[PDB]
Amino acid sequence: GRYIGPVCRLCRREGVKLYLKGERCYSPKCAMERRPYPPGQHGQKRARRPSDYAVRLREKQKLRRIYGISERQFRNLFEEASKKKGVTGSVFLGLLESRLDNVVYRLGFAVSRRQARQLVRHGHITVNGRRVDLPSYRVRPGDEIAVAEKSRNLELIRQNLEAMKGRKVGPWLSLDVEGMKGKFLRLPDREDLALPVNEQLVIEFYSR
Amino acid sequence: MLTDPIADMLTRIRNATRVYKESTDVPASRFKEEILRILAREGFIKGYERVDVDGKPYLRVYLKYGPRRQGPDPRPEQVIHHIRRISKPGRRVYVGVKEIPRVRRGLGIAILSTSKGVLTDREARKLGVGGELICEVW
Amino acid sequence: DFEEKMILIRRTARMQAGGRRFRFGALVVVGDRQGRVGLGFGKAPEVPLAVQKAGYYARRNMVEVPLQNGTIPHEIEVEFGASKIVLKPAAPGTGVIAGAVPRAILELAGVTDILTKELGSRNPINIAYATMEALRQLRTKADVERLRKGE
Amino acid sequence: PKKVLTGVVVSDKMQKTVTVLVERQFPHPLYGKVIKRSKKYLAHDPEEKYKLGDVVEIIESRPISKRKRFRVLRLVESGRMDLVEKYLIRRQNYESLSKR
Amino acid sequence: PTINQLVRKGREKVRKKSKVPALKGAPFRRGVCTVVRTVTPKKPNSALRKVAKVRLTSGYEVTAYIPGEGHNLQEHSVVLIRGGRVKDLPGVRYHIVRGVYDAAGVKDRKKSRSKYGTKKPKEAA
RNA sequence: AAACUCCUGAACCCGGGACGAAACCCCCGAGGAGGGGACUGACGGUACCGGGGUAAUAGCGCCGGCCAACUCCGUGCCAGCAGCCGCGGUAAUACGGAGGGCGCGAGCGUUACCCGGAUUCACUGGGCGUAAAGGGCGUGUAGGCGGCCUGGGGCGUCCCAUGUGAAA
RNA sequence: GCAAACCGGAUUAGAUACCCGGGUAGUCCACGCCCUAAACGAUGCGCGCUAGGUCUCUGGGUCUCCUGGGGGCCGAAGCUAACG
Repeated sequence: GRYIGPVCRLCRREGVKLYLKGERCYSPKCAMERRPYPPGQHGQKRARRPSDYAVRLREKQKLRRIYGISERQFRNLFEEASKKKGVTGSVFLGLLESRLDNVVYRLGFAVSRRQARQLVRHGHITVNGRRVDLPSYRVRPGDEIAVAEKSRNLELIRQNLEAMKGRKVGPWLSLDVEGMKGKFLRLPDREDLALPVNEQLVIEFYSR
Repeated sequence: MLTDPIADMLTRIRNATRVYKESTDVPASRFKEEILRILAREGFIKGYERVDVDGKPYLRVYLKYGPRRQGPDPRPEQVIHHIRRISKPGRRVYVGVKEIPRVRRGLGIAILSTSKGVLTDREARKLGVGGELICEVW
Repeated sequence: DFEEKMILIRRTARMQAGGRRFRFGALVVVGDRQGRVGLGFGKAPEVPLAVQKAGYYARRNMVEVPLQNGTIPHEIEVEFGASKIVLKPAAPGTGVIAGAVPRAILELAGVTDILTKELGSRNPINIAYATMEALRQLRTKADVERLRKGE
Repeated sequence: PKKVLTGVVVSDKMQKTVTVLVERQFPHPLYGKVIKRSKKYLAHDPEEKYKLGDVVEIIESRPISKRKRFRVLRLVESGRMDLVEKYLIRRQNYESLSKR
Repeated sequence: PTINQLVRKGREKVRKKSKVPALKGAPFRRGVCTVVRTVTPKKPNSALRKVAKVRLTSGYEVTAYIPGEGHNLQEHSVVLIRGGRVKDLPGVRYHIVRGVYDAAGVKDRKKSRSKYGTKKPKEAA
């Protein structure tokens, strides 16, 4: 479940570093800079070539990695996105970020993924008034990811706050460090709040 | 015998448009009048007539030849990309509303035979009427 | 300055009272990523020779397509020999989807979304040729007009 | 709504009863082409005031005899026996193929 | 076939013969056993492979092998007919559970314990 | 990765705790409306609210080609692998194991069964000159397809209006 | 005349076969049954349209030609995986 353990050891697996374990995975190493290439005795030989299906697959897996989830719910909601009569892939991308774990991550209140999920699980977060636990929670345009009253009185949360005050929100999710909160709006995309991937590749391998 | 003379007609479309001959010689009927009527009307064929050969009422159709293309051989681009005989003496296919084909998903063109004579795909589409399906071209 | 991209190779061989001498071939396509595409059938003794030379024969056997809205116009089918390929335009939310080589050349073309199936004989070569000519038969409303307006 | 159909009267060979042979239309589900097949409804003629050839209209009713349903309304036309001709020709050709 | 010849006939579907005449869906059927034999995969091999004569809980002999080296049975075992031809024994087919009332993989395998028996090797000490 | 550190609070107990239950009935007007008194909880002190709260199960399959993952002794046409081509006839990435690695995760594999594929029973969608396949040729029976115009019926047809097409 | 099958002969390691001397079924005539066949175009019947350069059976028109159907050479367009 969510891998857990030698996490950003798998950051050299992609060959690419990520905001994954937070602190020790951005600044001078995602376990990177020290050594960036696929783990194991076999890492820096003289690689070959991944077939189209394989590389596109790779891309899909990378997607499930940065979001840190079993491809279960993932894939299911993907075809759910194909159900929505709009351009399947992109619509899917917006409705892909929309999950509150890494949403609250890039919203600020979390350093790492593991963190965000752990916190929301413990009833540490309340969107639009109701305190829950479900991190796999999509949110509609106009909500209010407020934080718990004891979670404002906690410490590393404040650490996450102040180690942020100077970052432009994803132009919709306003940060209320006034009493620890986040105001939710609209629907961005792969052009608004992008990331270094090609979506329709993933899409193209996906359904064959 | 030609119980399917229409088939013979579009047949000579393939023939004459392949061999590239100014205009082809053929027989006549009211249906085929309506046919080349729409055929020329939707800017496809060039002509048709009501002349006589050997004292018999023969129809003759001109063809539409676009710009003279080159390449490893001339072969002027032919407006007759291809035709097709639909309501074969066996498949008396009937059609009306969204029963309308597309042909090239948008463009293309077809023709039909209803109680309202010989119509076309987009035309009978607006019409909100239908009858029987007979031929197609692009 | 284009995008030099390959497809596959061929190991051609035959025997004699001097051994069983081979011969080699390269299947390459030059593609400016988005626009003009070109197939290159290179036949030669040595391998990298055939590679670069099939690249340049791709630089010679050229074509392009009406890259109409990240896809193609009408919807068509083309057979060479006994092998045939199938085609219909698709808006975004579908993507470039076909067999290996088809999608390959379609990326040498810059396609974004297109329905394309394959039927009949399933041999790489004939398939590729069918591709090229099918490319040469993609129109527009404009090309529609020259023919459907009269001369 | 009691359904009726235009049928061709055959077999006067019965007492107060004639048997109508009819042929109905339908294309084909998934192939096309129309079709025309045998169905012989039972024609109820009170005093054999109808007979062979004379095509009439037939009318669905209540069971009047052993399987004999349907009845008869207005006559259509005489001078016939041509359809009948085709019919019994087909009959003999039925009884022209054997496994003996 | 020409429209008419089509209309009359209707091209016979498919009808499958299936690759497991074990009958009444028997990818698990009794196996009572006897004999042993050997034979060879076509030409270049040589081994052993039992012959499990079964009788199912319905009927008949067949040739049932197992996974691999290292048997265990004496008779009976309830060997569950499985189903897969390999490059020999004109049929091969219908392998054995290995676990049930006999067999249970063998004693030395570090992989396919998902049918080669051995619960968890578990170093323990 | 671990180890080491700072961390929250699973599980676990303590205080509380449901909804589902307002009828029916009774009193009132008439036993008609409306209002008002009221039995009524198995589920189960359970979903859940509060407190204290502790770092606390990871396993399966593949690693020759179809497929993404290969380095090392052993095995010597012997022991095994086996969906299809095949691997061992002592330098085996295909058999054993070891390491690392790849797919997945309360899931992982193996087998039985229908179909897309498979346009391989070919309606969109087939073939019979040599790859399956044209009758031994004549022949005409039922059957089907019917050359050019005028009108007539308007069964098949087409659109339009309506009943149904239940619920899920 | 002929020839299975049949006999010896010759040949050969062997000669139930080629090469040899014979000799019947039968080959033929009658009617009848076979109802087979590489019944060969390895290619159903019907109508049409798309180059002709050239020999040829017949039919006609007073004719180097035109023409109505056949016997072939070539190969335009097109079809076959290729030969065709």
